Amino acid sequence: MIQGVIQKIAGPAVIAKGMLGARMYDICKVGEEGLVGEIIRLDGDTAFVQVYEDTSGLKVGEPVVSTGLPLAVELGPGMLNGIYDGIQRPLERIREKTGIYITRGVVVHALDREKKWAWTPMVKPGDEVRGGMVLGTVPEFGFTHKILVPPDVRGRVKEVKPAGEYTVEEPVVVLEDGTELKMYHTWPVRRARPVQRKLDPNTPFLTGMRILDVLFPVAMGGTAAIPGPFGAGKSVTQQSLAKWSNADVVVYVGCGERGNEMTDVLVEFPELTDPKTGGPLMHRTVLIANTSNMPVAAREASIYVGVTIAEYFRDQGFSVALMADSTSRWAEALREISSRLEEMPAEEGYPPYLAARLAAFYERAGKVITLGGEEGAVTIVGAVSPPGGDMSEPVTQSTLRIVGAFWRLDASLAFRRHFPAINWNGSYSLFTSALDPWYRENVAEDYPELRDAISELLQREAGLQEIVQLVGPDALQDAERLVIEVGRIIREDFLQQNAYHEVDAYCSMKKAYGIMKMILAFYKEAEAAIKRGVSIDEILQLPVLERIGRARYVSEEEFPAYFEEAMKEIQGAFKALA
Amino acid sequence: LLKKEYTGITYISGPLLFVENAKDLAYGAIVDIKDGTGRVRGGQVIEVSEEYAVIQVFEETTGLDLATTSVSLVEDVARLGVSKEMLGRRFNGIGKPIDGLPPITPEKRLPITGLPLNPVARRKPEQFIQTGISTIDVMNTLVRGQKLPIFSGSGLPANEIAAQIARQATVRPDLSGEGEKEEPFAVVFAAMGITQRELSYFIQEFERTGALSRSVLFLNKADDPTIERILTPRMALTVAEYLAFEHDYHVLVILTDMTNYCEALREIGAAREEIPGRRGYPGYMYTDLATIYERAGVVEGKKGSVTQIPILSMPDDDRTHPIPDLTGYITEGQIQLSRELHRKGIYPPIDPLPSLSRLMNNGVGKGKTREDHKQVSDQLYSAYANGVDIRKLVAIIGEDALTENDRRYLQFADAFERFFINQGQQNRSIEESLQIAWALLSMLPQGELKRISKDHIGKYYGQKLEEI
Amino acid sequence: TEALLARYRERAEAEAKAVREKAMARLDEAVALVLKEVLP
Amino acid sequence: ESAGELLVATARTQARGEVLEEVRRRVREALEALPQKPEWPEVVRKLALEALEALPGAKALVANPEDLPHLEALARERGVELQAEPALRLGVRAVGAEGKTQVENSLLARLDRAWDALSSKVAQALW
Repeated sequence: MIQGVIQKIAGPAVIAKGMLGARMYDICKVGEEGLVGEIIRLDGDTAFVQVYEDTSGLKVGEPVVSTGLPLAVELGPGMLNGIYDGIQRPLERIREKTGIYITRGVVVHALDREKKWAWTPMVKPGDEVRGGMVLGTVPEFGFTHKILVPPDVRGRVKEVKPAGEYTVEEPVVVLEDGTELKMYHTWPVRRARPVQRKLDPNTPFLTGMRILDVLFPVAMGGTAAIPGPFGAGKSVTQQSLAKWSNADVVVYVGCGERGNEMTDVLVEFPELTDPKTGGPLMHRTVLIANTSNMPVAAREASIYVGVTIAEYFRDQGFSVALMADSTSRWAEALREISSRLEEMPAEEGYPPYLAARLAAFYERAGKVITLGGEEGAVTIVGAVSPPGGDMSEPVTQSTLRIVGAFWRLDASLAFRRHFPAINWNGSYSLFTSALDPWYRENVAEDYPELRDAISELLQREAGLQEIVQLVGPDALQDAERLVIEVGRIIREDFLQQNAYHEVDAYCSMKKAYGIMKMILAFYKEAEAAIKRGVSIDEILQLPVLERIGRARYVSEEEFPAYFEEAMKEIQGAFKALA
Repeated sequence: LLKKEYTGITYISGPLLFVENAKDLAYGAIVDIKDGTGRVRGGQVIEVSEEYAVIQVFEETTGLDLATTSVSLVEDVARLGVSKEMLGRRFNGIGKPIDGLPPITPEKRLPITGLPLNPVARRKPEQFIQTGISTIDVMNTLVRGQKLPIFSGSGLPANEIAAQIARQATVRPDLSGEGEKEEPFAVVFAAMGITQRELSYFIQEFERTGALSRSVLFLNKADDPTIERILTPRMALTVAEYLAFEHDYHVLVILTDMTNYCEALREIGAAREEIPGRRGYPGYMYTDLATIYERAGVVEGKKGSVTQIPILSMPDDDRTHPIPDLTGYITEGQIQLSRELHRKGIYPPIDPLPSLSRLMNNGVGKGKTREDHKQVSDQLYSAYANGVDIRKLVAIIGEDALTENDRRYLQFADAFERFFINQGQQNRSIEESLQIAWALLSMLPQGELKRISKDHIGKYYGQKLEEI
Repeated sequence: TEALLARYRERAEAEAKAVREKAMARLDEAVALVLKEVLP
Repeated sequence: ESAGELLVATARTQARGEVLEEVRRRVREALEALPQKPEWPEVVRKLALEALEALPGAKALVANPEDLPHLEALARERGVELQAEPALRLGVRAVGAEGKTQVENSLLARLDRAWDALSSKVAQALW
C-alpha cells in the first residue's frame, strides 16, 4: 500500500506527499484516525485528497495510506429498513458506539455481519454463471432478495452451499477458478452498473398527487426535477412521493438538508403501511442522510451511494424511486472543493463540469432489461433549491436539459396555502404522449380527452386573469365569468391536495378522473344554462358545488358511490334552474 | 503544561499572518499573538503546511511586527469552559466576563463548534410553546425544539417581539395531558454587532421581568472586533446544548442580527479570496449558517431542549437576498414583519402570508391545544388571501363595484388586521386567540368555510366580535 | 419595600462569611493539590 | 422579587473568587520558594528534560546562571548548548536550531496554564 504524510491542510482538503503510485479516485485514510478521503489530483509526488469527514485537529506530518480501491458500497441483504451516512455507515450503529453526536473516524460495516439469512440455492454445480444472474435468494422483509453475480464475473459453479442460515460473509457459491461468491459484492459508486438494454418508458410512476399524476406525469423510468424556493413544499412533496408512490423500493437521499426531516421519516414510517405489500413502510425504504451540518464533501458521496443502491435493487428486478433532497447542495460541495483545488469557475462559482456530473447522475435512470433478463426501473426525482427562486441559475438550467418533467414550485401559491404549490403554467412533462395507451385501458378510454379539456380550461383562465385583474370581473361576459369560476373550482377542488389529511393525502387515478368528469359535466350544464338566460349567481349558489368541493376528502372505498350520486345531482340541479 | 512560542512571522496582511516553522500547530487550533508591548491577542489557524501556517487574527493587526511578535499555542481545539453557574452572568463575545465578577470554574470544556447530532438520536419536536401572540400561536405555532427566525427590517420592532416572546413563552401542560407542573425557560442571548440602544432595551426588559438570573448573555457590540462575531453564536450554542442535554433545561436562544454575522463572514471570505456565491457572500455561507442553526432540537432519552429564534434584518426588505434566502432553506419557517402593518400602527406587525412554521402540525390538534386549531388556521389563511386579492382589486376598480361576498372578505381583512394581528403588549392564551379567530371567521357565510369540517363549524361558529 | 432588601443584604453577608469560613478549613490541602499537579 | 437573591448570589460568587485568589497566591509563593528548597536542582533538570522532549530539533537550552551548575551535565549529555540569561525563573527553555521555535517550562507559566483545569478539583475539595 502507498503510504505518505500530510503536507497541507485546508478545510476539507488535504495534500499528501510521498504518494507516487496512488491512483485517481482511490480511497485513502487520512491522519491517525483514518479519515476517509478520495484522491482527486496527482502532482509530482503529491496527491490532493478531499476528506469525507471533519479535518479539525489534524497535524502536518500525519500518515496517509492509500487503500488501492475506489469509493465503493457494499451491496447485499441488510440495506432495507436502514439509515446510512453519505459513505454508507449505519447511523444506528454509530449512535450505539458514540452517543447522540456523530464523532469522526468510526469504522463499521454497512451490512451486519452477525445476522443469519435463510438461503435458497437456485444454481447447481456445473452451471455457467454470467454477470447479474440469480445465484439464489434470501427473505428480507417480505421482499425476495436475489443474490446476484457481480457484473464483471464469469465462470462455472464448483459447489453450492445447501439451504440453511448463513451470514453475508459465507461463500454460498464457489466457481472453478476459485472465486468465492458471497451474499454481497462491492461496486464503485461512480461507475454505472451495466444492463442488457434500455427500454422505452410506457407505464406511469404513480405518485398519489393529482396534479403530478394528471397534468405533468413521469414514466416509471423517467426523470423529474422539482425546483422551488424555500417554503414552497419540496420536502412535503418528496415525503409524500416516498409514502404513496407505486414503486417497490424507495431510496431517499437527504443530501445536505435538515436533520429533522430524517428524524421525521425514521419516526413516522415504521407506523405507516406499504400501499401494495401491506407491511410497514420503512421496510421498503433506504435512507441516506448527510444533513446540512455533516461534512460538506460527503454530499457527493451520498448522491452516488444512493444511485448505486437504487441500481442494485433495479438489478434484482424492482422498480426503484430515487429522491434527491437537494442537488443544489451537491453543487455547493463541488464548488467548495474546486475552490480548494484553485480551479477557475464557470457561472456563479460552480465548476464547469457541473452539468456533466448532473447528466451522468440523471442518465442512470431508466427502464431496462437486467443482465439477468428481468425488467427493472429506476425513477429519479431531483430537488433543486435555486437562490431566490431564480430558475435561470446553473443548477436548474443544467438539470432542465436532461429531465423529462419539470415540476415547478411557486412561492406565490405557497403564500396562499395552495398546495402542492405547482405552477401549472410553467411546468411540463415529456411523458404524457407515451403514457396515453396505459391510461386508455387502466383509467378510462376517454381519460386523455378529459385531461386535455381541463388543461384548456386552465389556459383560458390564465388568459382571462390578466384582463380581470385590471378591469374587474363584472366587465367580462357571462361565458368568461363562468370560465373564471370553473377555473377556480379546478384550482381549489382538484389541483389542491392536503398532505396532512387522512384521506386527501393520497388520490387514485380513478378518483382524479371522477373529479374531472364532475367538473366538466358541471361546466357543460352551466354553459347551457347561461345560453338559457340563467344568472351566473343562480349557478354559483347551487348546492351541487358543495358536493364537488368536498369530493377530494371522500375515501376511496366509497368514492364511486359518491361519484354516481353527484353526477345524478348535477343534472338534477341544472334541471331545477330551468 | 509547557508553552511553545514561534517567532518566525514572515508576512502580515489584513487579518492574516504567516508563521514559518509551525508544523506543530494543528488545523483549527487557537493561538496567542504577543506584540512587542506585551499585549496578547487571539487567533485561529486556518491553513497549515510544511511551509507556513496561516493564522486568522480575531482583532485588527495594528501594532504587530515581524521582529518582536511571537505566536503561542493555546489549545488544539477551540474550546469553552462551561458550568451551571453561567446563569446570571455576562460575557464579552469571546467568553470573558464583563460583569465585574470572578471567572467561572468550569465543570467541563466543550469544543465550541460542536458535533452534529445523529438523526437517529433526535426525536420529533412536538410540544407547543404558547408565545401569547395570536399570529404566531394560531397560524405559525412554535414548538419546543424548533428554530424559527424573525425576518425583520431596518427600523422595525423585532427586538420588542423577541423580548415579548421571552417574557410570555409558556408550554401549557394542561392541554397536553401530562398535567405536571411546568418549568421556566432559560434564555441564552447572543448579540452580534448590537448597538447600545438595543442592548439597553434588552437589559432593561430582562431586569424588569426578573429573567436576568436564569439567562446567559454573550454581547459582541458594534464597537467590538468583527472576526470575533463568528465565535459568539458558537459559544452561545455550546452553553445552550450543555445546559439542555446535560442538566435537562429548556433553553431559548436569541441571536440578534444574524445579518451582522453574515457581513462578518463575507469580510473573512473576501480576505481569504474564496469562491463567492451570490452577492459576494462566501460559497459556503449555507453550511456555516447550518452549523449554527442545526444545533437546536430535542434528543431521545433527554428531557431538555434548545429552541432558537434568530433575528435577521433583511437588506432593503428583500426576501431573495442571500442572507434571508439561505436562512429560510435551513430554518423551520419564519416570522416576517410587515413595514406596511407597522406604518398602520399595528403591533406586533407580523404578516401571515410570508410567515410559515413547518413544525406546527406535530404540535397542534387532539391532545395538544384543541381539535379545531389546524383547520381554523387554514381557513384564516384562505380568507386573508382572498381579502388581500379583493383589496388589490378595489385599489383599481373602486369599492362600489364589489359584490357582497367580496365586500365581506374586505371587512374580514380589515378586522383581522385590527383585532387579530394588533394586540399590543397583551398576553393571549391559545383559547382567547382561537376565540378571536372564530369571531372573525363568523363574519363570513357559513358555507364559504370550506377548510373546516362541519362538526367544528357547528361547535364554534356564530360568536360575534363582542370579545372584551 | 426596603425591609426585604435589608433582610436579603444580611443574608448575603452571612452567606459570604459562611463560604469563607468553610473554605478556610481546607485551603492548605487545595494548595497542596495544585502544587502536586503543577510541579512535575 | 429576586433582587435580593441577586445580591446574595453576587456576594457568594465574589467570596468564592477571593478564596480562589488566595489559593492562587499560596501556590505562587510556594513555587517561587523553590530555588531555596534542596529539590530545586532536580525540578529544573526535570523541566529541562521535558522541554527537550518538546523540541525534537532542539539546539540550545537557556536558564539563569544559578541553575547552570545543575543543568550543565544534562546539557552536555544531550548535545545542546547552555546560556546564562536573567530570564524567567522556576524553569528552563529549549531553543530550536533555526532560532524560530522555542519551548519554555517555567513553573509560573505551568501554573497559569493549569489553573483552569485544576479549578474544578480545587472547588470540589474546598466545598
